Amino acid sequence: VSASSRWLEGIRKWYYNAAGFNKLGLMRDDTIHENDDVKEAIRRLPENLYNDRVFRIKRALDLSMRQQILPKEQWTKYEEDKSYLEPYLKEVIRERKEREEWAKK
Amino acid sequence: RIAEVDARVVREVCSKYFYDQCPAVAGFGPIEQLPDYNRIRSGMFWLRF
Amino acid sequence: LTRFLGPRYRQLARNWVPTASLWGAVGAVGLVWATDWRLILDWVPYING
Amino acid sequence: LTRFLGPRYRQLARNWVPTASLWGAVGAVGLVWATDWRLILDWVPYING
Amino acid sequence: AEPEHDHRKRMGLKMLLMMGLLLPLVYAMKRHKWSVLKSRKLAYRPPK
Amino acid sequence: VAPTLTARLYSLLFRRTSTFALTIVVGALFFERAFDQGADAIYEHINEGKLWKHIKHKYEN
Amino acid sequence: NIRKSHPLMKIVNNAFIDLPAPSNISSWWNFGSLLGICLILQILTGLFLAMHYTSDTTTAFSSVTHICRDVNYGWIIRYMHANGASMFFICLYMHVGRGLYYGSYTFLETWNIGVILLLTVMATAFMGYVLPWGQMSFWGATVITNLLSAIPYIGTNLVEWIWGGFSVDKATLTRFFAFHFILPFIIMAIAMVHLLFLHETGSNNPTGISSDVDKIPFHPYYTIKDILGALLLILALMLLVLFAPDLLGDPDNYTPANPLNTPPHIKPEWYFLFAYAILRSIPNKLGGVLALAFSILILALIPLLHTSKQRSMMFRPLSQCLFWALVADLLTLTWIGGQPVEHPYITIGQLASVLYFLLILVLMPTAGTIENKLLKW
Ligand SMILES: CCCCCCCCCCCCCCCC(=O)OC[C@H](COP(=O)(O)OCCN)OC(=O)CCCCCCCCCCCCCCC
Ligand SMILES: CCCCCCCCCCCCCCCCCC(=O)OC[C@H](COP(=O)(O)OCCN)OC(=O)CCCCCCCCCCCCC
Ligand SMILES: CCCCCCCCCCCCCC(=O)OC[C@H](COP(=O)(O)OCC[N+](C)(C)C)OC(=O)CCCCCCCCCCCCC
Ligand SMILES: CCCCCCCCCCCCCC(=O)OC[C@H](COP(=O)(O)OCC[N+](C)(C)C)OC(=O)CCCCCCCCCCCCC
Ligand code: HEM
Ligand code: HEM
Ligand SMILES: C[C@@]1(c2ccc(Oc3ccccc3)nc2)OC(=O)N(Nc2ccccc2)C1=O
Ligand SMILES: CCCCCC(=O)OC[C@H](COP(=O)([O-])OCCN)OC(=O)CCCCC
Ligand SMILES: CCCCCC(=O)OC[C@H](COP(=O)([O-])OCCN)OC(=O)CCCCC
Ligand SMILES: CCCCCC(=O)OC[C@H](COP(=O)([O-])OCCN)OC(=O)CCCCC
Ligand SMILES: [Cl-]
Repeated sequence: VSASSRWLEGIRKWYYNAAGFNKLGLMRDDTIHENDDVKEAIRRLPENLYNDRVFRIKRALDLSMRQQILPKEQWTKYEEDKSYLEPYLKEVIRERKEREEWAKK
Repeated sequence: RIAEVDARVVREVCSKYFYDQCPAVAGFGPIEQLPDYNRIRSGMFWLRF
Repeated sequence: LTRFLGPRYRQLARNWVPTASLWGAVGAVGLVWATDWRLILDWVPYING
Repeated sequence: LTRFLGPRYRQLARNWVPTASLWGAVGAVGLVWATDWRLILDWVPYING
Repeated sequence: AEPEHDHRKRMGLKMLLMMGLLLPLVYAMKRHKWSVLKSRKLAYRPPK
Repeated sequence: VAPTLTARLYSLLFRRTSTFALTIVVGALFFERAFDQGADAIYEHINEGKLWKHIKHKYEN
Repeated sequence: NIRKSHPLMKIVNNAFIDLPAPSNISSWWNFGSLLGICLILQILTGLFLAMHYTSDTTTAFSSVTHICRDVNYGWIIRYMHANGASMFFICLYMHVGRGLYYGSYTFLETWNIGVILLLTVMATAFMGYVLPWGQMSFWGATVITNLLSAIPYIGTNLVEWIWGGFSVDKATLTRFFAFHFILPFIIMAIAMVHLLFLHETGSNNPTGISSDVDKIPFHPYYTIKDILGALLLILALMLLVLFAPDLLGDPDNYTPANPLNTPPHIKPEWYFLFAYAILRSIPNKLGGVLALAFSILILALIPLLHTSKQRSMMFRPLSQCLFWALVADLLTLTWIGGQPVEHPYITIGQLASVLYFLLILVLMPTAGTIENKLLKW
């Protein structure tokens, strides 16, 4: 399934580098907008993933202050970006939709 | 040496080492409220003096 | 914002439609009264003066 | 308000009289400078123009 | 139509000269205070 | 002048806030006289013929 | 510690000294304080202009000339007030554009209070321009006030009620002076509620990511950064006042008002040209007046059109291009607004007006959705 799949993934990797959050050492889930679903998922993160999220964001804000980026060696590789928050967020959303479905009857 | 010390000696000796000098700060623990270094440095002089 | 489409929410709207209808009469009469709206007040019996 | 009459309070006043004297020079010069007080500035050497 | 012409040009000259002084000095005050942050270094040492 | 110039200015005038303020108010006094004097001399040099005070000699009375 | 406990200084401390602020807010966050500096500049200069101004139609023109000719340094105060108003609109549009780019509109109360501040400053500056009673002053008052005549079934009554007569006249100028005096003080009060709601959350930053992990005190970092920016605001103002005081004005305004003749080349101030261009691209009277109002009131809808799962455009290239297509499109409408209603400017202004609303309503929300799919979420 290489022909058509790799072209789509090729455009996604293009956009990933164009977005440029990897240039500050960040991962995709570090950039999501914090709404109530996201605050709960972050709350549910285990100790290590929470502490890693804190330092990466702190390192990126420090760079943004200095208008700098990391050296190219330290950029977040597209293939190594871990969606550590997505599974927690999916459950938080699934729970809220259950409440909403019960609130309808 | 202690008897030589009076209030003037303390004001002169302390100003020599404290007043408008850059301190070294070390913080450990829940230190979010630890003041910024500039604010600490500004605490080493008095605008009124 | 699809979550407000359900049997409970349409029972809730049905309970509050008599009240909202009446607050429309309050505002309508209040607007006609405060502005001396001749287009409507010519039809009221005793007001005609 | 007699409690401020004592040996410590007169040592404290003596420490701050050099500073208050200087803040009077700041205000005096600042008042003369801001108002272009000719009565005083005619005596300063280079200012005369 | 513009009697203030000459006086405004004299003021304009003084404004440019003072700004040429005050802009780099005030800029220097900003960088002086901010240097604490601009040269700060971070390190992450989590337990393993 | 073996001690640094900036070093001697600090010990004498900038250490205390009171003398740090006195040097400023006294500096603004002497700065105002010299700045206006030099600024006006430059505006007048560019416009040497044009100004009235350059023509007031014609109209003696 | 006494900065924190005094009932009055605690408000000042928690707003300008110990306020936690992001460590990485760029120069685009300087325009908030510059808007307050501008508001304080206009109040001071404006107040000193009211000490030598008369709202009589027969002497309003002459009282302004009396300021610029006989009052000691009255001219410099006068042109600071006029150019300060233009600097006010420079800061407004940058303040707004900052919030659109970086997603600061997600503070709904602060944003919506902001839209109110924009409209009142617009109303204030419009009435201010009517006071000197030049040609553009009078016909500016004529055109803009007549916009209410487009309101069906009550429009002429609202217009004649506002005018105090069957046309703009002495009664209209005297009341516009009273409104222009008081409306800035209401703006200052609304600007405090603007800041009140902001401090609930603190500031956004260029990354759109929460900055609670890295906060710095407002003092001394942003006190000195705001001081530096103010000196640059004064530089921008004094360049206009001291080297080009008529560059942003219209020469016809130096002729007294004449109700009998309208100038042929109507050109508003530069800060209204983009919206003036939107209105005339619609020949229908009511349609063009509604499009004018909606070109500004659409800001209240921007929070509802946010589709991206990221707050700031820093990491959104497709949105960035559409954002700058909106700035260049607004720059086009400003250009078309300053040209007469003739070929090809009529068609260009129509296409730019469609592109303005097309970008905000359709293209930019769709770009944010494409970006989400490209990141697989
Ligand atoms: C009650 C008082 C209310 C004041 C409210 C003011 C609001 C702030 C407006 C800012 C104006 C900028 C300076 C105008 C200069 C001018 O115009 O001065 C013209 C004079 C020459 O004048 P001269 O040639 O007659 O010779 C004078 C007779 N000896 O030299 C200048 O250019 C000095 C200005 C230097 C460049 C600007 C530096 C800006 C510093 C900001 C300080 C602001 C103080 C704030 C006061 C509230
Ligand atoms: C309303 C009527 C208006 C009429 C007047 C129209 C005239 C417009 C004239 C053009 C003005 C151009 C201003 C200068 C823009 C410079 C842009 C720039 O420097 O680059 C983009 C910059 C990139 O920075 P990031 O934050 O993405 O990442 C930084 C990482 N190093 O990202 C940024 O810095 C973007 C910040 C937001 C810029 C604000 C510009 C808004 C212009 C007005 C908008 C009006 C909306 C109603
Ligand atoms: C387009 C134009 C639209 C205008 C249309 C006209 C609208 C007229 C008002 C209608 C709304 C009346 C509702 C109302 O009365 O409630 C507010 C309070 C509570 O009344 P109360 O009797 O205490 O308890 C109500 C219980 N209930 C309903 C079960 C009987 O009742 C009150 O307190 C109201 C009476 C107090 C008057 C004093 C307050 C006014 C400001 C003071 C002015 C005088 C001093 C300067
Ligand atoms: C009757 C008339 C009376 C008037 C007489 C004139 C008085 C002149 C002022 C004298 C007071 C000076 C005291 C002073 O400088 O302290 C305040 C701060 C701190 O200075 P700093 O160097 O940071 O630390 C002082 C430490 N020391 C004393 C040991 C060296 O220093 C400062 O920050 C002051 C310089 C900052 C200028 C910017 C603030 C002004 C408002 C912004 C205007 C420009 C933008 C619109
Ligand atoms: C008289 C007019 C205004 C004044 C004096 C004013 C002042 C301020 C100040 C001081 C801040 C905080 C500092 C800063 O972000 O620069 C701020 C933030 C903000 N303003 Fe305004 N503002 C005005 C009008 C507006 C308008 C018209 C809008 C939008 C339609 C707006 C939207 C915002 C937003 C969203 C923020 C938060 C920015 C952030 O946290 O990144 N403001 N304003
Ligand atoms: C947000 C605040 C303000 C803005 C944006 C503003 C804007 C303007 C503008 C654009 C003009 C036209 C100037 C001209 O055509 O020459 C003007 C005139 C005037 N303004 Fe304001 N103004 C503000 C506040 C005030 C205040 C608070 C006062 C009085 C206390 C005031 C008093 C005057 C007077 C008397 C004039 C007529 C003199 C003249 O035309 O220069 N203004 N204003
Ligand atoms: C200063 C000015 C003004 C102020 C404020 C103002 O608000 C707005 C700014 C942007 C968007 C919406 C409103 N819109 C015009 O008032 C005035 O009469 N004209 N010129 C004029 C001449 C003929 C017709 C119309 C206007 C102006 O440009
Ligand atoms: C008439 C002037 C009254 C004094 C105001 C003043 O200077 O504020 C204090 C600070 C500097 O003192 P500090 O912050 O080092 O704290 C020292 C405490 N020991 O200065 C600033 O940078 C604040 C900016 C104020 C500009 C209006
Ligand atoms: C929103 C502000 C509305 C103020 C308009 C106004 O001046 O009202 C005058 C008319 C007078 O009634 P009319 O029978 O003369 O009719 C004369 C028609 N010109 O009263 C009305 O028609 C009130 C209409 C209220 C609609 C919101
Ligand atoms: C409190 C407000 C004071 C303002 C008074 C004022 O207008 O000052 C003018 C005089 C001018 O100096 P002079 O030598 O012409 O003297 C002329 C005498 N009329 O300057 C002064 O004398 C300043 C005096 C300050 C005392 C507080
Ligand atoms: Cl005029």
